Amino acid sequence: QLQQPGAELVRPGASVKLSCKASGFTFTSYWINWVKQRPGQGLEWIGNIFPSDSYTNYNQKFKDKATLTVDKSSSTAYMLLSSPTSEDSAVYYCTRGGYRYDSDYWGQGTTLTVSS
Amino acid sequence: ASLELYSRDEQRASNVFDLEGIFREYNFQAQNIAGLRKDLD
Amino acid sequence: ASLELYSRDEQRASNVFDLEGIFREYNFQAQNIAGLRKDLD
Amino acid sequence: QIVLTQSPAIMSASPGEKVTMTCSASSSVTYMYWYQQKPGSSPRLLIYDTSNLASGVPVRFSGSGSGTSYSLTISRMEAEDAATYYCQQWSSYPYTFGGGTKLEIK
Amino acid sequence: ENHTEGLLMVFKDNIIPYSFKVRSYTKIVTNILIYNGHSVTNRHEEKFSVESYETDQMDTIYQCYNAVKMTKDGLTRVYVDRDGVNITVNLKPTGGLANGVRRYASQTELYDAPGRVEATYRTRTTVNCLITDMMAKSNSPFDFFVTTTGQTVEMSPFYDGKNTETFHERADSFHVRTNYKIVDYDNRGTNPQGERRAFLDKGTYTLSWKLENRTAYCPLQHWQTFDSTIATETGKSIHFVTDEGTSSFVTNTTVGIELPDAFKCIEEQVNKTMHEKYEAVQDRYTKGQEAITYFITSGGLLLAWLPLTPRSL
Amino acid sequence: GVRRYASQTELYDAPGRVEATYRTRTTVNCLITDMMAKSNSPFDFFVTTTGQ
Amino acid sequence: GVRRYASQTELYDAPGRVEATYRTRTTVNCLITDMMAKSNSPFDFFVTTTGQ
Ligand SMILES: *[C@@H]1O[C@H](CO)[C@@H](O)[C@H](O)[C@H]1NC(C)=O
Repeated sequence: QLQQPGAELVRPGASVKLSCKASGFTFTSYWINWVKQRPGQGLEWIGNIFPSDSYTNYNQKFKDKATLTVDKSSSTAYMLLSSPTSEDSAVYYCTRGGYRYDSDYWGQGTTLTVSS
Repeated sequence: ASLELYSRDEQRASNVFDLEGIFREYNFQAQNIAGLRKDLD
Repeated sequence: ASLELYSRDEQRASNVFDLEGIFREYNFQAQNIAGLRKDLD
Repeated sequence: QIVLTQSPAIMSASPGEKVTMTCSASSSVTYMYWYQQKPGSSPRLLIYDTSNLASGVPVRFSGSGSGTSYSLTISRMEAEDAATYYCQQWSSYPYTFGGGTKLEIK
Repeated sequence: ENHTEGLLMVFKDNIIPYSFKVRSYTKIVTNILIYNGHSVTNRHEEKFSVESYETDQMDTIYQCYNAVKMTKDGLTRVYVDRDGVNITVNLKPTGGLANGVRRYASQTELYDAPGRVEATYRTRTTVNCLITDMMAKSNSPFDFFVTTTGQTVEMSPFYDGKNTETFHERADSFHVRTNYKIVDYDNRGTNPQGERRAFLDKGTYTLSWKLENRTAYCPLQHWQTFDSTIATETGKSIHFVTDEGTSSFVTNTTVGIELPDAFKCIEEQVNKTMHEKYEAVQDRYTKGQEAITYFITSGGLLLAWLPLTPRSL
Repeated sequence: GVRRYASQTELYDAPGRVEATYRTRTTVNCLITDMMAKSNSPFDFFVTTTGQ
Repeated sequence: GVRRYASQTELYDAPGRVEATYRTRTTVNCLITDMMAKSNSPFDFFVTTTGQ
């Protein structure tokens, strides 16, 4: 399973955090990838935190806008957004990677609502 | 003109057994082991 | 005519210490010992 | 940093004819993946390593290619095969996606 | 007064041994059970190989299991680091000598608490994972190859299980995998191109290298190329005299035309060089023949000959 | 290489006591090896194949 | 070859207890060795006679 909660309101200038609960598999043998899907546009990649480690490889331009973290004990990953704006209203998915053909389970997707 | 068939490096590199590689690595491993066996502060 | 005094084999065989013989036999003995020490099935 | 170009944009195809969409890369890539995303749902994996089939994908879907030229072809198109298709690379660390292809029935 | 111009290339014997890259995996277990309660420590260690399922983890994700299982006369012994449980540990780079081998190792046990004394002294168990990258070399007949640290394997590097190459090792130790993905430490998260790797179990460690055909080694090496040689016939020999290098090569046979037998490597090399040189000269010369001709000197040298004729403008 | 002639080892090694006086086993083997040796012009020493 | 200066060993090693706590003996020696070392043109390392 890979479930993500949504229905959140974003206040510009206030940081927001997203959670992606992972269960049913060994959390220290894959990676979590976060992707931003702007409505009406193509998908975009953000970064990939490595559990059992801290190899948070970020995009070429999202350094000032993203922050990844993990709770090995709570088997959960988090996405911290710094100084959100009103132009980033989109849906965020958390995906599982791996060098094995078995599976790469895509998350559900959390909708982000930022307004006045 | 001055020419030669096999240079000094070519004759030196024509040996399968690398004495420098064997002994340098062997001494490095023993020195590291002697550190943990003794007081490694 | 083409002539030479000492061939490549003559210079190679002029060494008392045979590195190939020493290391090949040493590794063979250690590998055999590691078989009986462990599960030799 | 490799940018993927998807020349086909609008299909507007009817059942009966084969449809092929090609993905072009600015540089050489080791493999390529194909994702199908219906509206209001998460994308699903169809083809990996440019020649294999995912789990649950029927025999119809297939593709091939080499270097910087790849494409996917299907045989018997139905109404439910009208969605968006993306090509994603993996070798370069920025996981750059593609433009996407819209398929319509008419 | 029989003279002809042309282009000449000279090839000589190759004495540099064939070289390739290998990688080794091993598991080290140490026992400090002799604590001498009776105050000194007498510890003995041991090393073991790695199985297939674990090698797939190390090569791609750099993770190993800190638990070894053995067997002897139906008795199996299982040890864990710090007497823990089956768990996954990471591998990290380890410093070493400059311009040598590169090692990746896992952390040792957290602590070794003292135990009992006298007969049953304090017993400690530790397990480590090791990865080493080095090079290997082999000679012309391909009977064995030697790694950097000085370990010999009695097998030709080109053996693949169905060839005629020498293989004097144990039969149930060599197996070759196809479409194998191996990635470096710095690029964890990118899929490389699949290849064909060969694995071998030596009891104390494991070795792997990329399999290749025998056409990757060739017994001839280029020495010199000359652009304005002159061929002179003396009735029972041919003299190839060039005034750039101030040398003269004399062949025993007159007809020559001995096509290469096993030195088929140089076909691509000579084809490019002769074609390139002729283009810069074809302004005032035309090729007097279509096929390259090969001779063998009194000494061990091989010559490639392509006669040229001037153009009557 | 070298040619070796050896005798068979012990039939079995049965376990004995434990603790201080652990199980004690004794084995003896006979070995014969044939190799070559080399020596130089002044004849001060010679070296066998295995490196002795 | 090399020249060595060494001190005398212990006078005797009397037997002690047995079983778990077997006889324990302690000896210490002092050693001095003189040899030669060699190094190459770039001067990255040097090797003594005995191979260190
Ligand atoms: C080795 O030769 C076989 C056939 O002779 C060929 O199929 C294979 O591709 C060759 N190996 C490589 C690495 O090209």
